Parts: sequence; C-alpha cells; structure tokens
Amino acid sequence: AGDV
Amino acid sequence: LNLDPVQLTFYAGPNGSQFGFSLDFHKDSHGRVAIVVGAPRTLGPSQEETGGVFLCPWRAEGGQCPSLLFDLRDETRNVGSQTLQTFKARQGLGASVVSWSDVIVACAPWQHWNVLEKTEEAEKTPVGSCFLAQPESGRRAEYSPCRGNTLSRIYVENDFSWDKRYCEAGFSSVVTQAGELVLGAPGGYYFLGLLAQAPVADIFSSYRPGILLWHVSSQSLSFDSSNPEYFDGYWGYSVAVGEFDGDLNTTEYVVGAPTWSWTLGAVEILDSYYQRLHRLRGEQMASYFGHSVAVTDVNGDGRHDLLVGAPLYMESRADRKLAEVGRVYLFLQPRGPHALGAPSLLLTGTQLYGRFGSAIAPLGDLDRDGYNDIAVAAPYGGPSGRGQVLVFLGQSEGLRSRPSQVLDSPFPTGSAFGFSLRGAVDIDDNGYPDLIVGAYGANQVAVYRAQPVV
Amino acid sequence: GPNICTTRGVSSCQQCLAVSPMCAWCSDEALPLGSPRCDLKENLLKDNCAPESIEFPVSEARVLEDRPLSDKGSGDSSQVTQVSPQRIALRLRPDDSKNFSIQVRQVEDYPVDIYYLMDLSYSMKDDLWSIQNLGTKLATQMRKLTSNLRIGFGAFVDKPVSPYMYISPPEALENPCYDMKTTCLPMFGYKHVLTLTDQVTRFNEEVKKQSVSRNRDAPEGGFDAIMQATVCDEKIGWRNDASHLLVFTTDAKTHIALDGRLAGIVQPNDGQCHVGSDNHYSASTTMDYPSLGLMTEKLSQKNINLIFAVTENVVNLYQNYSELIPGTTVGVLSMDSSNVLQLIVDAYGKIRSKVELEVRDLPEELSLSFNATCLNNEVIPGLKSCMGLKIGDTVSFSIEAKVRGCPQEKEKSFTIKPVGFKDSLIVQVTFDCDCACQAQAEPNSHRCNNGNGTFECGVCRCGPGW
Amino acid sequence: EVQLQQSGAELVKPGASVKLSCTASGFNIKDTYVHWVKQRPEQGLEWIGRIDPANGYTKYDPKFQGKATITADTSSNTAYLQLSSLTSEDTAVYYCVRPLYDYYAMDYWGQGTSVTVSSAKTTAPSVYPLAPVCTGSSVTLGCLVKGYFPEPVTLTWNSGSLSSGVHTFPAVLQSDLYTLSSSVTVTSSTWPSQSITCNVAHPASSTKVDKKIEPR
Amino acid sequence: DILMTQSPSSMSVSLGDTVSITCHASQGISSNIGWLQQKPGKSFMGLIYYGTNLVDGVPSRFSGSGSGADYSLTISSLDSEDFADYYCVQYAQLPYTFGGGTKLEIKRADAAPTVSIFPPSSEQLTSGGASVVCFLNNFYPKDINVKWKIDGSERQNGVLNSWTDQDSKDSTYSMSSTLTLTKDEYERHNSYTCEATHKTSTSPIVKSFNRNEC
Ligand SMILES: *[C@@H]1O[C@H](CO)[C@@H](O[C@@H]2O[C@H](CO)[C@@H](O[C@@H]3O[C@H](CO[C@H]4O[C@H](CO)[C@@H](O)[C@H](O)[C@@H]4O)[C@@H](O)[C@H](O[C@H]4O[C@H](CO)[C@@H](O)[C@H](O)[C@@H]4O)[C@@H]3O)[C@H](O)[C@H]2NC(C)=O)[C@H](O)[C@H]1NC(C)=O
Ligand SMILES: *[C@@H]1O[C@H](CO)[C@@H](O[C@@H]2O[C@H](CO)[C@@H](O)[C@H](O)[C@H]2NC(C)=O)[C@H](O)[C@H]1NC(C)=O
Ligand SMILES: *[C@@H]1O[C@H](CO)[C@@H](O)[C@H](O)[C@H]1NC(C)=O
Ligand SMILES: [Ca+2]
Ligand SMILES: [Ca+2]
Ligand SMILES: [Ca+2]
Ligand SMILES: [Ca+2]
Ligand SMILES: [Mn+2]
Ligand SMILES: [Mn+2]
Ligand SMILES: [Mn+2]
Repeated sequence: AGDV
Repeated sequence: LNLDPVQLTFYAGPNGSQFGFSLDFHKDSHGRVAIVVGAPRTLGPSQEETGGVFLCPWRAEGGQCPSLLFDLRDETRNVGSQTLQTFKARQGLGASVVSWSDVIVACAPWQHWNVLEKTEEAEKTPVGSCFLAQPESGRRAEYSPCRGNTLSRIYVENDFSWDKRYCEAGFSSVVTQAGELVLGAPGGYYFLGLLAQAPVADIFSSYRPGILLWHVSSQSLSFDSSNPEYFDGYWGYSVAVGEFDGDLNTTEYVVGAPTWSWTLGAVEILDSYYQRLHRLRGEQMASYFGHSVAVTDVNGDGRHDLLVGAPLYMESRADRKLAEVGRVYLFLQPRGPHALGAPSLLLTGTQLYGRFGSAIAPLGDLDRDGYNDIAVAAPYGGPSGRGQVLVFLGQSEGLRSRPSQVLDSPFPTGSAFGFSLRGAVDIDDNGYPDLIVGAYGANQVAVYRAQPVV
Repeated sequence: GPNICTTRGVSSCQQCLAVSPMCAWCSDEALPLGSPRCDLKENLLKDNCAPESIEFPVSEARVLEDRPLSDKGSGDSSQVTQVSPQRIALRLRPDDSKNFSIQVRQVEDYPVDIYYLMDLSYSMKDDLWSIQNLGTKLATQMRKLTSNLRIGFGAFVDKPVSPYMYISPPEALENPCYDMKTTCLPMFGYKHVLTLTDQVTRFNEEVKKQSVSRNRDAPEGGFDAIMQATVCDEKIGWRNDASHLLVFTTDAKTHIALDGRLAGIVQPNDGQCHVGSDNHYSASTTMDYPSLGLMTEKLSQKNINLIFAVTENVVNLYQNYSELIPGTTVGVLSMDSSNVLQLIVDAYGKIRSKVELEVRDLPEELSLSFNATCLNNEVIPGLKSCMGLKIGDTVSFSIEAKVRGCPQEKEKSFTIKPVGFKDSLIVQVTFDCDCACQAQAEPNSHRCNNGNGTFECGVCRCGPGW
Repeated sequence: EVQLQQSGAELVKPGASVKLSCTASGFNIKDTYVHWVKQRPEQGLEWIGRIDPANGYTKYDPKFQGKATITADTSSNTAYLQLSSLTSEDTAVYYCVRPLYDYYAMDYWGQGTSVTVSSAKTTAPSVYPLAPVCTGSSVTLGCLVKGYFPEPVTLTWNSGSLSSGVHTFPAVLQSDLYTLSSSVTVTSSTWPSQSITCNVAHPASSTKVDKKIEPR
Repeated sequence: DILMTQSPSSMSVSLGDTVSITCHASQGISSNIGWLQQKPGKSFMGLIYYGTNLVDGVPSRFSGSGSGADYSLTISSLDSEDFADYYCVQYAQLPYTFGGGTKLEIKRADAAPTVSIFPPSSEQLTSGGASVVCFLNNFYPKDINVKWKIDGSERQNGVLNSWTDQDSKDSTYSMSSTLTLTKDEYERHNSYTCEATHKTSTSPIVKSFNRNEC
C-alpha cells in the first residue's frame, strides 16, 4: 500500500 | 568485574568513517584471533561514502588497521533485453560484520538496485547486499537475495505482494555453527521485514562476478503476511540464534521487530523453517522492544536464555512523570517443552536518554565462577552522558540485579561508546574472555582485557 | 507540672526550641536554681519570668503579594492574574507546621495560539480541499471564547531520502507523482508556512496555495515536525501569555526514534531548532526522528498543548501515545477533515477543564499535603488536581507545610504552579531555629569557669574547642 | 541432483493439439525460469519461449506466437508446452531448459521429447530380400524395409547371430511412410553356403516377418 | 533478432589435439553466451555460461573466451567422449538464438568405398513396385556424391538417400541410395547404374547391372  | 579499565587498547579508523559501527572477533585457520571492524562511511574511489571493512590484528598497543578490500565499483549488465544496475554510493559497507570459521561477512544494507527495460524500471531501491571473504586465500563472494528483475508495473498489478525491493538485507546478521548465514531485512515485503538464510559454502560456490542475478538454490526466505500486526514492524531489525526447542539437531532463530503491532515491539523465536515457536511482546509502545537481542545460558542449566533490549523504555517516576532510560528483559528457558514465561528480571537504565539496552553482548564466563555473564550498553549514559557499558554476572537464578563493573567511555561526547559490542573471546590468550567496544562517533574501538579476579 | 520541655533536660535556648513547637526559653538572670528555663510560656510567666527575656517563636504565614483574580484575560499587558496569592512569607520552627491557601482561576477570554500542523502526504490529498475555508470559520467559533486569537500553518511529509522517497527516475524527484497522471510537490520533511497571526484570511490563502507530495511508506515523519514547531519559538511565533495549541493531523501511522536507521540516519534528535530562512527543516536527512520523552520535555518546556487530530483507523494508536505524553489530547478526524473545526473547540475546552498543581524547588526536609475544593465548595482531602471545570470557574487548595528538624540553610524558597499556567505562588520560607538572645552572647565570660566558656541566654555554654 | 524428466514421445495428426510436460526432480520447479527449445536436423535449434512458474508470466519468440503456449503447475512441480494447429514442420525434438546459477542462462536440459506429425495410419513394413547379380573374395547382401509407420524397427541377421560387418541405415520418410535398409558383408565361402536371414520386427502393428536371401 | 554465426560447421581431428570453435554475433552481447554439448543420439549438457564460467561437473580442459561479438570454445587434449555436437547460445536479448552447430569427427586415413548394387526382388516386383538399391560402405571422408543412370542418362526423380554416423569401429561412413520406380516404368529400360564420386578417385566408381540378363 504505502502512502495512499 | 575483572575487566581492566586502566590499560585499554585503541584501534582507530579514518575521520568520519564511523569506524566501529560494527565489529566481531575473527579466528584464522591457525586460531589467531583478530578484530573485524565495519566503517560504513569510509570513502571509496570516487571520493564518495561507500563504507569499508578493516581486519585488525591483536596488538596490545592498538593503532591503525589494514583494509579488507572489496569491490566498490558500480556494476552494470545488459542481459535478457534488460539492464541490471547496482549502486554502491552510500551503501554502508560495514554497517554490520560477523565472523564464522575463517570467513568474514560484511554487509551494505543500503546498496541500491534497479533494473531497466525500455522505458520501464524496477525502481531504484535499497535491496542491500552482503560481501563475503576468506582473507587467507583471498576468495571473495557476494549475496543479495532481495535483488529481482520484476518491473514496477507488475508490483502494482499484484498489489505489492512479495515486494523485496527494500529488504536492506544485511541490516542485521548472524551465522549458525553449521555455517548458515542469516540476514535480517527490516524493509522486506514492503517494510514488514524478512529473514534470508543460505549456507556460506553454497554462497561461495554459486557466486560469479558480473552475473548480479544468480540462484542460490539452498537459500530460504521468510514469508509475507496479511496481518496488520506485522506492518511496518521491521521484522529483522536484529537477529540471533540458539537452542529453544530441545532438539539439538535443529537451529532456532531469534528475530527482533521493534515496531511490531503499532510500535509495541516484539521478539519472535522460530525454527529453521520460520514457523513461530514463541513471541515476546513489548511492554511499552515506541520503546523499541527488540532493538537488540542476545542468546546465552546465564544460569548454568545448559539451556540458552534470551535477553531483549528496549532502549527507549520510559520508567515511571514520581508525580505521574516518565523518563526515557531504556530497559533490558531476561527470559529464562524452562525445563523441556514449555513456553517462555514472563521476564525473570527487569534491568532499567538510570541516565535520561542513555538508551540502556541499545546493545547486549554475551561475555561468556568473565569471572570464571561457572555462570555466563553479559554486558549492556547505555551509549549516551553515565553522569556525563558520554556513554557507559555495564557488566552483569550470571547466577543460579538468572542474573545479578546490580552491575559488578561499569566502564565509562574513554572518548569524547557523541562517540556512541557501546553502540556495538562483542565478548566471549579470549584475544590475548590469557584464559579469560575479553570485550571489544565500538565507538563510531569517535571512529575508534576499545578493547577491554579480562584479568584474574581481585 | 513537668512536661517534654523540662523532662528532656536541655542545655541551651537553641536545644529548647528543637524539643517541641510549644516550648519556650527564659533568658532572665533572676531565676531560681531549681526552676527550669525551658517550659511552657504559661509556666514561665507563672514563675515570675521577665516577658522580654522569653524566647518563643510562633509558626506563621503572612501574604506579601495578593493581587485579585482577573475577570478578563482580554487586553492588558499580561497584567492578568489567575493565581492568588502570588507570594507569601512562611516562618517555621523545628518539627512544626503551618497552613495556607491558594486560589486558581481558569480565566475567561484568554488569548490563544493555534498552530495547524498538517500531514500533506499523498494520502491527505482530499483533506486539503476541505479546510480551504477553515481559518475564517475557526475565527467565528473561537471569537466566542477569545478576542485574541492567532493562527498559523505548517506541513510535513517524511524524510526526503531513500527508501522513504522515490529516487528513480530523475523525473520522480521533481514530481513524485510522475508514474501516475498527476503532478505533486517534491518531497519535503517539514516546512513552516504561516507564522502565528491574527489575520485569519492569511491562513485561508496560504492553505489554498498548498498541495500534497508523495512518499513510499505509510508511516510519516510528523514527529520531526512536532519537535521543530515546538523548539522554534521565534519562527512559529508562540506568544508568552497565551494558550499554545499544537494541532497535529494525519491519517497514517508515524515514524518514531530509531526508525531513521532504515535511511542510514543514526544521529539522535538534538532537540534544537533547524528551520532557517528557507522555512524548511534542514536536519531532516541527517538527524533521527525524536523520541516521545524528548518531545514531552520540549512540549512541557514551551507550555505547548499537543492535540492529535487523527482519523479513526489510528485513533487507538495516538490515544496510547497520548498517555505517554501527559497533557496531550486526542480528537477523531473525518476521512476528509470536514470536522476539524469542532474537534479543536472541544479540545480547547477539554484542555482548560483541568487545574493540576505542581511543585518546584521544594527543599528535602519540607513535606506538603493538599485539600482540593472543586465544583461547589466540596473539599477533597489528599488531592491536588481538579477536573470537570469550565472557563471562568474558580477553585482553591488548602496547603500544610511540615518541616523535619532544623536545616542548615535558614532561608529557602519554592514555587506552587498549576500545569500550563504562567502565574504562580512563590513561598518564601524562613526557619526560625535560633534565639534572639544568641545575637548578644558573651564569649569567654567571667561567669563561666574562669573564661573557659560562653554565656548566652542566661546559661553557660562550652566554648569552641572544648 | 537436478534432473528434468520430460514426457514420452508423442505421435499425433495434423490440425490437432498436443501438450508436453517437464517434471522437476531433486528441486522445486518454481526456483528458476523454464525455457523450451525446438530442434530439427536442418533448421537446427530454436528458442520457443520461457516461463517463471512462480507467477506464470511468459515470453515468446514472435515466430511461435499462436502455436506455442507455455504453462506451469507448481503443485505437480511440472511445466507444460502446448502446441496447436500442428503441421509437418512441427515435427521435431523438444527440450525444456533451466539455468544453473545465472538467472538468464541455459544449463540443465531434459532428455527431450520427440514429436511426429503425420496422417499416416499404422502400416506394416514390406520386407524385400537383396541378392547380388550374376565373383570376388567378399560378398555383400541386403534387406529393404519399405512403407511402414510409425517408427521404430529392429533389424538383425540370423536372429542376432550375425552382428559384425553390418550397416543398418537410419529410416527416411517416403510419402508419410518410412523406408529403411541394412547391408552385410562376409567372405564368398560363406554365402550361399550358409543360410542368411533378414529378421525385421515392427512392434506397432506387431509383425515379425523373416525373409531368406536367395541368389539369382 | 541477433544472429549467431558458429564456425566451423565441422572438423576432422584426433585424440589429444587442441581445437577451437568460434561464434560471431550480429552485435555486441557482452559475454552473455553459453556453450552446449549434445552427444550422438542423446540430450544436451551445459558446458559454459556467461562466456567463461564452467558448469558444475565439467572438466577444466574446456574453456570459454572472447568479448564484444566474437567468442570461442577451446578443448585442450581431446578425449574420446568429446566427439559430439556443440552449439553456442546468446541470451543478451530476447528471443534467445543459437548457432548453426559444430560437429567433432574422428580423423583417419582416406579410404575408398565398397559399392554394391541390388536389383528389385521377385517379391517386390510381383506387388507392382521396383526399387534398385546401391550401397556405398566404409569410406572417408564423408563428402560423397551419388548419381543414378538409366540407360546411361542421369535420373534425379525418385531417389532416397540415407547416411550412417561415423562408425565406432573403423571411423568410416556409409551411405544407402535407393531408386524407386513403378513396375511398368522399370521395364521400359534395361541398364541401371550408380556412380560414386569421392576424393579418393578422379574416375567415378561405377557399378551396374542389366535387367533380365544375368
Ligand atoms: C492501544 O492500547 C490499548 C490498551 O493497552 C490496546 O488494547 C489492548 O490490546 C491487547 C492486545 O490486542 C489486549 O490484550 C488481550 O487481553 C485479553 C484480556 O482482556 C480482557 O479484559 C479487559 C479488561 O479491561 C477488556 O478490556 C478486554 O476487552 C478483554 O475482554 C486477553 O484475552 C488476550 O490474551 C490473548 O492474547 C495474548 C496476546 O495478546 C496472549 O498472550 C494470551 O495467551 C491470549 O492468547 C490479550 O492479553 C487488551 O485487552 C487490549 N485492551 C484494551 C483496553 O482494549 C490497543 O491494542 C492499543 N492499540 C494500538 C494501536 O496501539
Ligand atoms: C486536609 O483535609 C483533612 C480532612 O481529612 C484535614 O484534617 C483534619 O483537620 C483537622 C483540623 O481542623 C485536624 O484536627 C484533624 O486531625 C485532621 N484529620 C485528619 C488529617 O485525618 C486537614 O487539616 C486538611 N489539610 C489542610 C492543609 O487544610
Ligand atoms: C489555617 O487554617 C485555619 C483552619 O484550618 C484557617 O481558618 C486559616 O484561614 C488557615 N490560614 C490560612 C493563611 O489560610
Ligand atoms: Ca533446536
Ligand atoms: Ca538457562
Ligand atoms: Ca560468570
Ligand atoms: Ca583475555
Ligand atoms: Mn500518507
Ligand atoms: Mn487520507
Ligand atoms: Mn512515510
């Protein structure tokens, strides 16, 4: 995912 | 207790090389002990930081050491209509070192890697890499299990599963007595963290220069997970090995995940197949429980015991106020097949921001009383905040609650005295095991020799 | 009859007063041989003792500064009074004690500073559109609670370094959103945008010119920003006499101390300012995230009330951090920050709904005890913190100071101060352990063994050296 | 030890489809790439395509786009090569290949799978004796085996007795049917003095004819 | 695609000899090349990868070398097992491509062929077919050309040739030429001949027979  | 704090020995590296960031004892084929030292900011050929390793021969006087040379050039290979790229700039070679047999493993956790295919790319990311050497023969090899040739688009289409692009393999490291290397990769599987294992023999025999992407069939990587408890846990921040299942033929792994379960932190004990046997949970959030782990039988029952560091633990004091001092947890292995219970002992720092428990080193039997002892570091501890190393002795019931000896940093402020430790090796061959202490902030290593007990 | 004063068989005027607070000493010459010189004050006069020669200190407590509590914190030049009295003189004889009172008021219409510290990582893109009118709307609702409001704005993302940051291709550095079909700002650790100001339309127009960036990992470097917004007094613009609210918004987890090692950063946070003329945090790529303890220190030091205004997915997380950073408040933010206005107002109310006393520089030998009077004249013994208060409310504490023995230093002073308050009560202590007749002693007196002693307080003492 | 055990020889008709296999032994199929290679006597070696059995992604030479379809099932540890709309040119030997260490190399090879595409029905061979014409110290006889399908055929003289001084030539495709010939040499005193027989067996149609060589 | 010109196509050499096979690419491939070995009537075995690296189990008498677009495989002191096919393969680009191949053959003294002609059997003729066979046994080198003649005139239609691999015993080669006609067409003519053209003789080795006459 990460920065979302 | 019987370490000598008067006549020390000092090894030193280049200014600003972080010489002493990692270290270990190294015995050649003849049994001559040396000290391997990692200096992750050592300049390379292009006058840019790349890190480096030093192999220091034992001399009571100390001094400068010769480099253990490794390839520092960026590599490139056009193959399979793809372009493989390795980038060693600021890779941090020597950010961890370990010795086993007549072999040295030094790792660069921040070696970057990218693959190009026409307009697409695998993204430039720090997969990390490990450099292996046999000094006496000059043999060299590498190991970078997290390297891949998958393109960025594919990872997106597969929802970033099994993403080893940021492993930073070599972050932590350890080698089993059987000669099996084990690398902690806190960035593996999108910052979940993974472990990578492979026999040292198979590494050397399968490595050839220029290939960059090669198969080590006997290797073994841990697994991705859908569990949010493991997200951003940095599983593999620290690693160790031991015997915890009663089976002497199997080797168990100890892994630290200091940000496990929303920064609660945790330590897990596993079999060689990465199946979980035990899990120790952090006592306090953001304490970084699992920053460092150590395995040694402290109470002399032949059963390995586990030590865990939480350098940012905040102790409860008067008027509902807290004070970051760090803490160490002792877990004594029970008789036969049983779960590790609550901590047998809690050691807590005293100096604010001292980071007591940043490093924990088995000393073997220091005072030769029959119980193995340990050394704990508070790199910014002591009354001056310059750093301290505290020795705790083994006993029939675990460890002594109070230190038997305290080593005040001989370096200036900011040296991080005690950030790296290693013991349980007799370097001057006097029948007493000794202690080496790294201080990368000062670019030096201090050797403490154990003497007969006064 | 005989008591602990006489039966103890003292030797001097000093030793007499140390027996018990009820004891007195007689320095008169014309006193019978058998009659003791150390007894109750009522007994000495009964035995024809000269009133002027009687040494009998009494523990007292008189006020020196007793300004009235202010009805309005509005205006003035920090002449606002929210603690009374502000200073008292205290006198104690050995093993004795004395009681005194203090009042505290959560003043109405007190100035407030609000620094909006906003996550502007890509996950917060939808949030930015919502708060494009916050400044004026926030002015409207706070105007009911203060006429001196100043607001400011700062933003963060994460340490602009691998692996947090996308570093490939070269296009990705100028535009982290290149591989998608949009543009976004290059990565930045933390940047100050708007210094605390009463002009609220400045907030709006600064926000309308802001946009998000994009990094790789979900946890963001917001604690770096909390630190700098705290220890950079002059740049953020915190006022001296004002309630300092630091509002922290984010929809994701946060990086903590020792996380920086994944970017090759090992240097501990030094707790100093590193935001220059370019209004960007310069030590972002070279200095590790701060620890909770270090943050707590600077928040407490600068009287900053931290407010976690986060989304439901991470409320539990910051609620648990909030317990590790006393005085910290938590509010639940919507997925687009639509309710951020009301969140702040409820936080400010919750902030000023408590009065908790704190003690500084209290001598070793002095011990204290408290009785709180909260709500409606309800005495709560063994307590020093009131809760469930509103603005304009008032409380009071009864305090007893019990001294142990007689210290070396006969004068000290400590402070009683509510947490987060400017004003305070300074207690000036004086230990009256000696007698006034000692100031007029007779060394090497003719009356004491041919000059081998000292004659003070009507009795012979062995001089120095014996 | 690494070994690639492919399927047995296939024998199919044109227009049909066939699916070969390549089972891994002593290792996991998922570890490396798995290539397929085509070999013909004239055209030589040709690369079909590859697959990563860990995810199923494939690559192909645009020559085989349409006919070749490579797949894999990690469960059975096997990799497959499907061929469709077969023709006479698809008649070839097919090998599966994986690398040793280098991700991109071609080091370990399976024994191979023979493929033959033909509309030929199972026909029995026509065995004909070959006697010389109406002198020297050395005499040469022969035996023709014409119009049989499919391969192979085992040929001997006097039922394995006479073995030395023999030349059995490879079969050749003559209009969808195979033709084979074998010669033998001895001294003049041996023939027609001693009886020499040509033993031909065609296990497919199960026929073991025997023709005695007679002079003219 | 990248072409791989492998040379020579074949070579006649003896045991203990040192030999070298070359391979030329249509462009640079930076050592991304492999060498293979296919023994007669068997599968392939890896020899080299990435230009110079020996596959495990391979003797050190093999060696790879070269760079850019020119590479070579060298075999020091040939063993009896080494006589086989060899192929180079590039994997610098997709699709992978191979060389034409190289076959190592046992060298020996030249030797003329023993020709033998055989008219159609009685069995075949009564079935409606007519096949004349012409064997050419035990010769060296392999380079040979056969020519069928009916009534002294060349005939190219209906010929079927077959060769043996180098015989294990005498290291020679053999060939089988077969002329097939219909029974009706076989009787239109009388003379049948097969001419052998070898380097051992300028004059062709002729053998023939006359139908009916015997
Ligand atoms: C923020 O901080 C809160 C407070 O610490 C955390 O909440 C706790 O989470 C832990 C783990 O998720 C919970 O631990 C479990 O407790 C159970 C018993 O609790 C009961 O009684 C309490 C009384 O107040 C109730 O509140 C609670 O709902 C329960 O009904 C045990 O059953 C569990 O044991 C099982 O798991 C453990 C490992 O976790 C094993 O060791 C055991 O053998 C067993 O298998 C467990 O001990 C705890 O109850 C939670 N407390 C509260 C108040 O919710 C949040 O997790 C934290 N969040 C973040 C994001 O940091
Ligand atoms: C705090 O409250 C307690 C009530 O519990 C006060 O104590 C009683 O006070 C009287 C004085 O009138 C004493 O005679 C009693 O002995 C006290 N009882 C106790 C202590 O149990 C106490 O005085 C209050 N303290 C202050 C500073 O006002
Ligand atoms: C001291 O205590 C008494 C009774 O407890 C009270 O009446 C008096 O006001 C107190 N003194 C002060 C200064 O508050
Ligand atoms: Ca075990
Ligand atoms: Ca033990
Ligand atoms: Ca010991
Ligand atoms: Ca020693
Ligand atoms: Mn984000
Ligand atoms: Mn969001
Ligand atoms: Mn982030």
